[PDB]
Amino acid sequence: KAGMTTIVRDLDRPGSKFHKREVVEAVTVVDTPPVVVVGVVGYVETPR
Amino acid sequence: SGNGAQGTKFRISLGLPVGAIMNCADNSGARNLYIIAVKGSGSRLNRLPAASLGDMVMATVKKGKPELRKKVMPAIVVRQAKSWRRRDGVFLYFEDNAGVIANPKGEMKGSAITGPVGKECADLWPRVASNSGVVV
Amino acid sequence: MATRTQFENSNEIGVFSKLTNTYCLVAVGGSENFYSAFEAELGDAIPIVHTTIAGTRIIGRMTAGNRRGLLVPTQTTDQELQHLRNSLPDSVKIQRVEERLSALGNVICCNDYVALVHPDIDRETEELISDVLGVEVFRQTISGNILVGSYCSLSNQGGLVHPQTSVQDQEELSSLLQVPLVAGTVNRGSSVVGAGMVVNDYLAVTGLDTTAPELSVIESIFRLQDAQ
Amino acid sequence: MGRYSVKRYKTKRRTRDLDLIYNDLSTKESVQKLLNQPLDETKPGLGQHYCIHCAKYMETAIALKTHLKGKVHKRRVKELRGVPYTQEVSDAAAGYNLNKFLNRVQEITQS
Amino acid sequence: MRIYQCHFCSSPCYPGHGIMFVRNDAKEFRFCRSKCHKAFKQRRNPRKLKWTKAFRKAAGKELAVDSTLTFAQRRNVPVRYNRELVATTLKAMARIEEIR
Amino acid sequence: SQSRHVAQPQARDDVKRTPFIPESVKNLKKYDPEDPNRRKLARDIEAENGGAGVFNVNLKDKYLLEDDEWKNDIMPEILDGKNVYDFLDPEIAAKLQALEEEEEKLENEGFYN
Amino acid sequence: AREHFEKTVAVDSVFEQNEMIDAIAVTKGHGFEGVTHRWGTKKLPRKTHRGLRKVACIGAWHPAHVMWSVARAGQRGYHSRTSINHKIYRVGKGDDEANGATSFDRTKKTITPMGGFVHYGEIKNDFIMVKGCIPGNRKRIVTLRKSLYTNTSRKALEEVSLKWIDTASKFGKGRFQTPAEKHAFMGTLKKDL
Amino acid sequence: EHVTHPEQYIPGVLKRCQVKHLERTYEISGWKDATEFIEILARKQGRLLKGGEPDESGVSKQILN
Repeated sequence: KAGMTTIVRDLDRPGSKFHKREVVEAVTVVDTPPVVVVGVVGYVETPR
Repeated sequence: SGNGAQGTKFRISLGLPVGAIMNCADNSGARNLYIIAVKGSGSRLNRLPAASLGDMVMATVKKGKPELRKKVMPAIVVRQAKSWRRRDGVFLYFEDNAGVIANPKGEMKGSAITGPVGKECADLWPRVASNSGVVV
Repeated sequence: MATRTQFENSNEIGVFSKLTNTYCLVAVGGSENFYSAFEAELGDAIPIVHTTIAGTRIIGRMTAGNRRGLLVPTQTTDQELQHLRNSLPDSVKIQRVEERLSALGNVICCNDYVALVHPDIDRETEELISDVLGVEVFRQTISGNILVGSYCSLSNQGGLVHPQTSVQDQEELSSLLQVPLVAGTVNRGSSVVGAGMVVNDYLAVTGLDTTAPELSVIESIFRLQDAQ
Repeated sequence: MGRYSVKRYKTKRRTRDLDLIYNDLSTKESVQKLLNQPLDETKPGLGQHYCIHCAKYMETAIALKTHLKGKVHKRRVKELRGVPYTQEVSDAAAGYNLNKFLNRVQEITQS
Repeated sequence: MRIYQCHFCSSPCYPGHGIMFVRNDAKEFRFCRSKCHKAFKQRRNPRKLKWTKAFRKAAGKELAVDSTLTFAQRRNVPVRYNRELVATTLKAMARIEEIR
Repeated sequence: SQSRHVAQPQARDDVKRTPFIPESVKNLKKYDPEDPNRRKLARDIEAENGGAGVFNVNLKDKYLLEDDEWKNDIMPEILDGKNVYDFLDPEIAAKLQALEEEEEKLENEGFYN
Repeated sequence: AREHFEKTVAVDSVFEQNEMIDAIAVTKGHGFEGVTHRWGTKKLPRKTHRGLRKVACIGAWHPAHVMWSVARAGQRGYHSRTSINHKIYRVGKGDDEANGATSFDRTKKTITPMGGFVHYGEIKNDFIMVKGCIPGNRKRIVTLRKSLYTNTSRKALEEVSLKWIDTASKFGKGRFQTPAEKHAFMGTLKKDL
Repeated sequence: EHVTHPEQYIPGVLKRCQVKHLERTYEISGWKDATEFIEILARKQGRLLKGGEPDESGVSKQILN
């Protein structure tokens, strides 16, 4: 989680009161560099 | 929402609790209104019913024309001193919090409104938008 | 050719729509039923434009205009103003007015030829009405009612004023407008007639709850029925 | 933020702004309206004795005459001589509607 | 959306920033930040506060009358859309910022 | 009961005031909801695309341009902190070129020595 | 998986824009915090003996115990939470400059605010911008999950059309989107001649 | 004291009492109406609230007492 910032969004929500109207939204920016696979785990399905 | 309200109303910050004097924007002869109740308010235990722009209240005319006082008529808040949010993000407020006398079906007792009227209230009440010379 | 319609179950047609001779503005909201109820009576003959004015659905009371041009309040965003320009052909001037009485629909009651305005609108705005809309302007009240646009529905044929309009005030306003004036109601006894309906020379749309005598007087004074 | 500024400059206690007062002073009709005013049971002195610049009411002709000799009245008068600070001024200062600012200043200076 | 300018210090008030005050005259007062809003509520003159752009223009700290500063005005009468016109507008703005 | 009127305009000036009805209106077919071939209203497109609240109306496909290929193109709002709409102006090339002439004159006159 | 044992997986190979995702993270920690704000219990009247920021009566004559349900003071925050249905507003690309630019805003800027984020550096990498707030504070590992069900709200279907991203500074009342804009608004300083 | 709008009962007092006596109990004269009888009395007695307006309800309470 990097932080938050402000977004203007051109809202296309038919049936809404903000339909076809720009709306300012708060958003969260998550820094996501690529993750690299290093292993496998196999799960069996047991009565416990 | 209420009777005569056009469509839904979104959240805006509540400015006017019960017991709040608010100006009379219309020309019905009242000079200020005293909120005794708020339509639509939920039942939280110690929470005072509070009113905001575009909300219909029940108000007594406390000062003004004696033909209007000692009576409890519905009112519709048209201005507000508490800063609320507009979705095209801006927090705004008016210099005074004011309302207009309306019959419970939405019609204005007065024939005009003086001073600005918030667009959240003009949009919600067609008879307010139709009696307001200044919107936003 | 008076028609009954309700924008999302409201008889105030003139709040949610603007109608002139050569275009029609209808608010954005919910479905297309209001738009289509204008389109049935107009088709593609004149442009029917969905629009919002400052995001509100009250475009009829916010904007003022006739077949020659359209005025929009200073609160209308650049996107909405561009939308109105893109939608309407160049024969219709569009102007954003830097004027206090932003609800131009309430404040200006005009047809193609003459306009009535709030008695205290700015001189610059009077001049801009005279230039853009191409009308001669009069500061008047509809029997003491300053919001002339809401209390007077007007076309080139005739005009309808709010029922408490005095007889000599009807006469004086008819002289100014050069149309016959009558004082009646719309939407079953509403005195706010400008908000209660939209009208031009060949169409009038009123709220669904208009009484039949009220349509009779509307179609008389506004000369809707063909070959009257 | 403190105590005094929040006590004095609430939107409850907000007084008349300077450009509005400038426009009140602009024409002879508005000023002659503001001086010869209708009686008003709520306003001090029943609405007579108005100081146009300060936009506040005095209780009597003595309190108005004493008001016109005080540094508060001088401070308000000095604040109003030039060109009122409107949104024209805050717009042109960033390169925006600069032409209307300029010719507004010319109109104010010539009238 | 658009950038408004702070009624006090002429700074850009982007969407979601500052607050606005509306008088009984429908005159909106945008403010970039609570600093300018509070200085306005306190009736402080922005032309005597040195950190405002109004002071710097009035005193001559920055250039006021120029050809580059006339191009940005509030366009009341709109124009129809045109990709060539708007692309020339974007190129124009890139040129005007450099020259100014 | 003695206790229980259209005002006419005595002419003020000789200006021709006449009603306007455009030709495309007068040439129009009156609507008939009983045709198989009547005009397709907006509800009809709305009905076959999802319903009242689901039909996302494209406001763009009905406005009038010099080219339908830029019917759906996005007009930019912001660039480097400037309102594009407020710099937007017909004949912007004319003012820009006058600015360029004045500026290269300032250069050749020696303004940034 | 065998084919992937040292290859990376980019974030756009898992999520994409206009998708609702779940955010699973341990919330921000607040330490030992009392009932008045750990549970929202009303403050007792002013200058109540033994204090006013505490729950007043704890029990009846029976069950002769404090129940588990009575609100008591203790640790607030740092709890594990699963917050679901966060609409993805942008899946950014690290190499792509103008991360923070859109088709309405042509400024050619990345989503990194001026001065970077506060208590977190730049965004040099791929990023996920989700609508609204997320459990956990900044710097914190979060797990983003695909939605456990095919959501039937119309929000889960909408295409998101950003007009603008606020890249102004979060370290103050930031008024500029780029250092270039700040410089062009200020003018030249005394550091410059 | 608990009468919420005691300004309305004052025309009742003017009905019961006589003007000849009421001009004398309070040294005031020439009221056209009760609603202004209160205000002329209050200005006479200095029962003006902060801001120049008469303490109209309180003077009405005193008149009823």
